[PDB]
Amino acid sequence: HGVCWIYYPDGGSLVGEVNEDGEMTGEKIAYVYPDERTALYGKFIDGEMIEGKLATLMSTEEGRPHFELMPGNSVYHFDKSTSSCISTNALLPDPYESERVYVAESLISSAGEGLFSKVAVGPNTVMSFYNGVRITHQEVDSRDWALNGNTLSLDEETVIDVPEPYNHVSKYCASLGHKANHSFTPNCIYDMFVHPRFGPIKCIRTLRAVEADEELTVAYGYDHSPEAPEWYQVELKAFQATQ
Amino acid sequence: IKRSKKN
Ligand SMILES: Nc1ncnc2c1ncn2[C@@H]1O[C@H](CSCC[C@H](N)C(=O)O)[C@@H](O)[C@H]1O
Repeated sequence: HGVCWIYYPDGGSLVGEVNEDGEMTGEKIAYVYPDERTALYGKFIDGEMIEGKLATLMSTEEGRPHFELMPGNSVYHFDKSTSSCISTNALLPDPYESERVYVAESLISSAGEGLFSKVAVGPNTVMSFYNGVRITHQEVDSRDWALNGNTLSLDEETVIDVPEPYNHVSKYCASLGHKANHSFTPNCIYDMFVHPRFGPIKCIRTLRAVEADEELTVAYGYDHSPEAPEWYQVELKAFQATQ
Repeated sequence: IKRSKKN
């Protein structure tokens, strides 16, 4: 009975007893979110989630965790996106994200919908996930801006996107990172995240304390000249003329 | 040229 905890740089972790081979394989393995309380407990094979049920890490004694299942039939599994598939269940929300953010009309004029915090949290808090289909930089950079409203660079090889009609919450709510609007004085940043369901993606993490019902914003970081959507260039000029 | 968000 040698319990192992594997923590990712983002704060999440994998915990459980390894098999004879030394791999996270069994019916009692769990992924614990960055709040070190919300968890997905169940069947995992070599650390990969096969059937995780929503649970709560009640306590830990000498490294041994005690989980209690949450009511309901909420099960999740590794479901990495491809270039054409965003999710096997687009309407199944993420439990950790669901308790921290919500979509509403943005406070930014003519910005459509925005992402808002459900709670007061301190600096460096993961609030939302930015999952989407995986496409190349060439495909993205070689097409009109009209189609790049939700593109986010993951790494040098991959760009995450939430293309129509998934940009509508009625069509896709597995993750909500794409709903955060831009600001040159953002309260959040896009950060790397290793998700048990979405795999390697990015998350929205606070830069500082945020209050309940405060709109979450991130700096989109488009190239600037002392190419970007017109609305962006406009706000850029307006920003330079205050401060 | 890069038409995606970056950080
Ligand atoms: N600061 C800002 N000012 C005006 N529009 C903004 C903005 N930040 C984001 N947007 C708008 O949001 C898009 C990025 S996706 C953010 C979600 C979007 N507002 C929605 O309702 O789905 C942009 O293409 C732009 O239309």
